[PDB]
Amino acid sequence: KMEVFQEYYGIPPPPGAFGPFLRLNPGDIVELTKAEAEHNWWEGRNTATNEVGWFPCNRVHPYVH
Repeated sequence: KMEVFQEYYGIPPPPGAFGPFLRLNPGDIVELTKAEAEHNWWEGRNTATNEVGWFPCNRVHPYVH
């Protein structure tokens, strides 16, 4: 589970073949669905909105409550 620390609203959009971008607000908790070592973009579900999509991995970090 990752927590968003920097907002993300589709700018820049996911690289070519990656799917739809996922809108993220600082503090949103994301459940990861796809995250590979060779790629800078991950896929997951924003549990605040139930929406699924891609986002740059540099906008999140482990969620520790």
